[PDB]
This record gives sequence, structure tokens and C-alpha cells, in this order.
Amino acid sequence: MLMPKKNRIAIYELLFKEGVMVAKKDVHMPKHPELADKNVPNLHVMKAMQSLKSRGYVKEQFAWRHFYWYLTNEGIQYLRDYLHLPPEIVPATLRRS
Amino acid sequence: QSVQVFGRKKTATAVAHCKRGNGLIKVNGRPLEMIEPRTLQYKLLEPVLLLGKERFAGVDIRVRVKGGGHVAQIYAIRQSISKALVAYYQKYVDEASKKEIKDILIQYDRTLLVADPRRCESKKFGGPGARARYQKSY
Amino acid sequence: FPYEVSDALQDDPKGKYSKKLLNKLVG
Amino acid sequence: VQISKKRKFVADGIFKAELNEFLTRELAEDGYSGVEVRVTPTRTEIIILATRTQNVLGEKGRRIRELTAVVQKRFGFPEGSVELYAEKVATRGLCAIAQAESLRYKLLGGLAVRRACYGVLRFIMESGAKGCEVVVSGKLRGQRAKSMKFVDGLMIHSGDPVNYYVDTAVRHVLLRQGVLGIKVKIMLPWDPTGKIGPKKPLPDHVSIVEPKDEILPTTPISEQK
RNA sequence: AGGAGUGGAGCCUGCGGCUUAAUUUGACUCAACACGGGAAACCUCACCCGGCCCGGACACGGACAGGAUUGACAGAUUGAUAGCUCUUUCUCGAUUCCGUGGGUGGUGGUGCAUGGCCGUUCUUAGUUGGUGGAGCGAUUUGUCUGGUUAAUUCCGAUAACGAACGAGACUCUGGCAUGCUAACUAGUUACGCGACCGGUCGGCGUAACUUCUUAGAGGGACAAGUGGCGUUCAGCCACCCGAGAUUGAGCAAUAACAGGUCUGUGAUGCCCUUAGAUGUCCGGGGCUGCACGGCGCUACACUGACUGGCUCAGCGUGUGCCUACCCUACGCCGGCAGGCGCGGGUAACCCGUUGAACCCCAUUCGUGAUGGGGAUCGGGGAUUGCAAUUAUUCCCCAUGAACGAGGAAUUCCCAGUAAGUGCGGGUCAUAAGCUUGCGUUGAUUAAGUCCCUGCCCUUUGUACACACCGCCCGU
Repeated sequence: MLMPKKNRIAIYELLFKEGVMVAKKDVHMPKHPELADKNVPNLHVMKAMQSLKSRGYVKEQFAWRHFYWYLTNEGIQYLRDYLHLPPEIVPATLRRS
Repeated sequence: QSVQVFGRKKTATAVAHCKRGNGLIKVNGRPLEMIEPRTLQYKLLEPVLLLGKERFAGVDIRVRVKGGGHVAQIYAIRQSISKALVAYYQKYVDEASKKEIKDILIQYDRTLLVADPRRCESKKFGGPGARARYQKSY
Repeated sequence: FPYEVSDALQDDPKGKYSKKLLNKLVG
Repeated sequence: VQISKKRKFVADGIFKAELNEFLTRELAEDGYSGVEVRVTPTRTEIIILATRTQNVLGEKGRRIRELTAVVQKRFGFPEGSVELYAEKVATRGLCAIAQAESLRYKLLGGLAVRRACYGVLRFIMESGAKGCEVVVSGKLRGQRAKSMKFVDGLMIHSGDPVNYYVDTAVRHVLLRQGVLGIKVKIMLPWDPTGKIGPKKPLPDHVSIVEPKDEILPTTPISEQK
């Protein structure tokens, strides 16, 4: 199956600008209406997330067939300093007060 | 004219609409004399006509009991006859006539007017019916 | 009163460790 | 588009089940007791009932805000159409879920089973309940599993007045040996919100309310003003 | 005591027999077996088989810059969209076989490591402290002689007194209401319709309605009762101002099982390592290699017939938020499966007054092989779904294997029950002879018993305590 890099870069950017991704993804079908425009197979995202957990930077919760992630300062800093995406983009996990 | 006595046997849907005239009961378009079952006729016609034919000319009653089943509208028609007569003679004649007509309608029927709450009973799991199970243990 | 040995004994009053638990409970 | 009435009732039930399970899994470290939900036109308000408020709101109201997101992004509400607040339940020992969570937490900290159970039973007795029984089932000592329970006070096991007079909670605690199950059952007093006192008549159980008897004056002559 | 029943005179699956597996993964029964809601043509526990796969896309032993990742395809590429015979071979394409932690898919174990949830002992009425009494003690009393209740239910007796759980009370449910200052779905006091001996004002809409319907919301009435039996108590058996005089279910205790489930689980202890990995591809196919002594079926007959009879007695589903896949009225193709078309329905509003029996029963019963099969394959023409080969195909057609309820032996049954019939719901792209609910149905009952099979209490015996499937003796 296809292994790109810029699709994952876009997924990382949307994760940083949101905190959680909102796109139902099915391994069996290449495209789902929510999956579309972010065409990376579910398997890619959850395998990368399992590798991330084996490394460890982000927080998570699970409920009724659904993930609920939480991006803290560690994940913000890591996505900031690895992909050399400058801090001109402000995270969406600290909005308001 | 309001008497508020009705006639209701089992679950049949009935109407007792009262306004002066002859006492007639319409069943599937068949009046009281010529009845739908065509086999329980005497048991319903005996009490009224042997005493008088103008006896029902007091207050006409629309009795249109859409009853299905012969035990349903049969004896419901006589329930309606007795109840309408007793209520009319109760509210609109006097107390002594009330007493005597109630006596004759009670020697007509001692105590069987109103029943207990019961019908066909529910089914339980583990068997084909209400009180029955699967293969036997002798 | 120590409760750990009491629970260990109450789980099995005649087990492999019954004698030691009962002895520890005595004193 | 719009759906049928029975389907809307089933859907709100499944949403409530989703929410309760989610907030039990997520808010398992604060001490989770329950939830209330209220509805007004396009405004749905959810309240998480827990024993610790200063701990559940979080720093600068972070978690309480964050929860909104994980509701909004999941339940499919329109943007900014979900509000949620936080108040503290008046009592703690009368909620079976709360005491089950407390026992689970105590067994999570390594505190021994019997002393933890004794503590929770004593709390419930001091809480005002006229009966509690807790059961810890599974492996406590050894390879085989023991079901160990303590009961004190009163506890009805049958009839209808076990839904509105007994609170029951079942929870699981993991261990290097396995899983321990905690069942907490609590009796409730007669009048609502933990026996405040007699109010407008809503009788639910047998009681003999004996008032003070009339007293006559001893002096032969009556009162003079 | 009977009725209906049964590997016998059809239909659906669970053993009587097994090695191209063909079926039994839970059984010491009645607590395995139409059960895993398990009807597998979806990829079913794959099952058996010429099955293109990688489902290593966890960061660190070799790691190229092509792990090698299609084919409707002319006997040489010998299956309907598997280049799995032959250095042929390609319009996204750089994408690795692994040492610190249940990882490839987490349906694979251990349910004797467990939780939870069930089943069973438990359909029976049993269970337990505190203080006090007895005993050296295990233990006992309370928890009982008796009367006697469905009941450790209650009278009572009383070295016990007070209590606790269970039982009952409680909840839902059933041929009961002349108030709902109540309703366009249901008729209707005085309007405006109206032949006819106060009506189509339910065809604007009676602001009083209400009687059925809403069993939809507020109620009472087994003792202001009688007779008899009983210690005149607890109670029981029949009835003289009189709707109501054991509806059926739910919940269901202490202590237990090596009962079932790790193949429901983001509920979890203890694990595996290396090629068509249990996950994609399997045209064909898994119990179907099967003879009514495991559910649901035949009355040798006026109690039974095809509408001259129905103003009917009557559970509960139904469409697009992920997601196309719902219920269907009405016309045409039509004298019909099936197809087309506009239409209604988020539902007392449409299917619908749901086609839940035809009671006189307008083809119409004398010694009843022959209306109680027609021991079923030919025919207008045969499916919204790849696969219908033992299976959703579909509207229906002369006596012919049974003959009067067909016994070795059996996880049935007492007031609208048994037993006919059918209609729904779960399963459901297709589908129910499965299961779970719903309809027209009774009593003069048997108002019984402990002889079977079991259970409970008391006394008693025991050499039993792994508890009679025990212990044990001798050749």
C-alpha cells in the first residue's frame, strides 16, 4: 500500500491545528467521505500512533468505538521542533480561557 | 335525552343514542327481530314482545353495536334493552315504578351484569403457549 | 490488631500456611 | 432529516450511555459519581456530579473546557451548541457509584482489601444510610478466588422497593494476579436528598410517626391571666 | 384421571453408523444438543479444496533506490474479473524479515488464575447475628409440642428476649367505573344540510359531550356480611341488602458448583517469532453420506362444509444522522409470481376498518378404500442480492403408503390451559415449519395423593465426612 510523506505532513498539521483528527477511516475502502481530502489509510495513522505511544508524547482516552486525544505541551513542542513548522501557527488546545 | 347507562359486553363497541321513538336495535343493518346469528332469535325476542309490542315505543335508541361474534352482540342487545328500560323508567317515571321494573329485570338476571378483569392470557418463554413446555419428561 | 495475617488465615484456615499464620496470631 | 419518536428516545438513551461510560473511563482519577442532563431548544446542558470540584474543573478551567470539545466533536452537535457545568453532589456516602469508585481507588493504591472495605462501610454508616453491603470477589490471597463481603444495617433483596430504595454499583480493579470485582449496595433513607425531613406527602415505605401526647395541667384551677 | 404427543402413515434439524474433516467446541443428563440469540450461498471456527494476498506501515544485525505489490485474457497464458504451467509482464510506484512493553489478527489457549453476567442447587422456605440459658468442648437454644398457612404464614407454647435477610407487602399486568369542567383519528342536545316512521352539524367546527376508543390520567367495595368446622384463636369450607371472593409475570435470601462463558467486550492475569498467518482471494461445498417406538403435524365425523351472514371480536414494526439497503396503498404489463409509474407514511394521521372463524353455511354427506392426504413437478411465465446443485424460486389442479387418536420408553399440561389455525417481532441484501409475543375457546373440575421421581421438617441409626457413585470384607 502507498506510503507517502506529505499526506502525513498534512495530517500532522491538521492534528496540531485541531488536537484531534475528525475523519472516519476504513482499512478496507481507500476513500470515505470523512477520510477523503486526507487520504491516508487508517492503518497508517494508528500504527504511527502506536509507535508514538511506544515512544510517548501525547495523551488519549477511549470510549465506545472512538478515540479522544489530547495534545499537551510536549506534543506541541515535538511537532514544532521536528518538522520545522514555525510557531506562527498557534495551537488550538489553548484557545480562550 | 341523557340516561347514561350504555350496553357493553366483552369488548364490543356499542352506542346507545336516546331520543323519543320506538325501541329498535340495528345489528349489521338487521333490526332486533331479524338478527344476524339467525339461531339465537327466541332467546332475545322472548322478554319484550310477550308483554307488548308498543312497549318499546317510549324512547327510540340508536343501538349500532358493531359486535363481531354471536356471544358478543347477542346478550349485548338484551343488556342494552334492560339497561335502557331501567334507566328511562328510573330518571323519568318515578321511584315506585323504578322498584317494580327493577324487580322484574332482576328476576330476569340475578347478578351477572359486570365481570372481573380477565381475558386470553400471556405466553411464557420456554414453551409454545401460556402453560405448556417442550418435549415431555415421563 | 494486625489484619493481614488474619485475612490470610481466613482465606484458608487449614491450608499450607495455616500453622504459621495461627502461630503469628498468638502472642 | 427528522426521525421517529421511539428512535429519538433510543438515540438519547444510547447518547447518555456513551456519555456515562466516557466520563467514567476519563474521569476515573477524580472520583466519578454521575451525570444529569437538561434540554432547552437547541441548548443541551450536561452536569458531571463528582465529589471533588476544584480537582475536576482543572487549571484555569482547562478540562471542563476540553470536555466540551470531545462532546462537540463526537455527538455531532452544531458548533457552540453544547454547554456543560460542574457542581458538587451534596453527599458522597449515599451514592453507590461514588463509594465503588472510592473502594476501587483504595485498592489501586495498594491498601489492603479488608481495611478498605471496613473504611467504606464505616463511611456509609456515618453517611446516614441504614444499611450497606460490599463484596470484593476474585483473588485476594492465593491462586484461587474468594468472594468476601461485609454487610451491616438492613438491605432489601426483593420486590420493587429495591430500585428506589437501594443503590448498586459494580466496578473492576486490576491486579498483578488478575481482576477484582467490587459490588457496593446502599440503602437510602425515607425522604429525598438523604432524609432532610418530612415534606409534601409522597409515601414510599412503612413508618410509625409518633407525635408528642397531649398533657393536662395538674393544678385543680385553670389558667388565670 | 385424562388430552396432545414419539426415529409410523410430510415438512426444520440435535447422537443411532465416520479416517479425500464431511458434522458431537457445552454434556454424569434431566443444569449439552432449534443452545452459543450459531437460519454459515457475506470472508461461518477459516471449513474440505490449482486461494492474485502481506494484514511488518512497532524507531536501532545484513537493507535495493523494482519487498517485486494486474491481466475480460484464441488448444502455447488449459475457472464466470485468481499470469498459481513457460527468464512475457506494464498510465501514481519507493513503501525492510528482526533484540528494552500481552506485535503482526488481538474469535487462540488456560472459565482449574479471574472479574462481570448467567445457569443450577431454588419454585422449594429457608438463613444469621447480639445479649441471655445449657455444655469442658465441637455445638445448641432462640429457629418449637400442637393447630396447622402457598409459605420460619400466623396463632400460640416457651430459657429465651429482642432483631436482620428471605416469604408477604412491593411493581407491571389482566371479560370493573356514568367524574376525566376530555379528545380534528370515535358518535355527538338545542346550528344551516336532510326523501323518511329531532338524525349525512363524524362530509366548516359544539365552546356542555364520552357510551364504546384512548386500559390513555385521577378510584373503591371481604367482611356497616351469613352459616358451619376449629382451643371459637390463627384459620378453613359453603352462601340469603350484594360489579368485583387464588389473573399472569418481575424482583427473588445465606451458603455453594473447580456448572457455562478468556470465540460479547478498550474487563483483564500468565504467551507464541520468520511464509499462499487464523484477517483478501475458496467457480463447488461444510451437519444435507438419513425410515414422523428433539418444538411446531393426520380427528374412520352434523362438534364439520366454497362469501345466499360479517355496521366484525385483534400484539406490534415501518424511510436515509453514519449508509445506498423501510412499510406500502393505487393503476398498467395482467385472468396472475415478477416488472413500471406518479402517491402516502418519522406514524391512533399511510399501509389499515391489518383478509386473527364464515354461525343458516345457494359444487353440496350412507353402511364412510374416494374433502380427514389428494405417498407434488406439468403447465401465463419462473428473483430489488456474485453463489439458490438438500433450496426465499412462485397465485393453483380427479379416489392412489395411513385408516377409527398406532404403549419398549419419554428436560408437557388444570379456568379462556391443553390442542386447532393464523398474524406479527429477533435473525432478515434473500429468506422461519427456530424462537419470542399476539388472536374466536371451559367445568360438573381431581378442589387428590405420596405408590413412582423429587424436595422440606422431626425423630432415629451410621464404622459415611472425597459424605452411599461412601466406606468396606473375603477368595
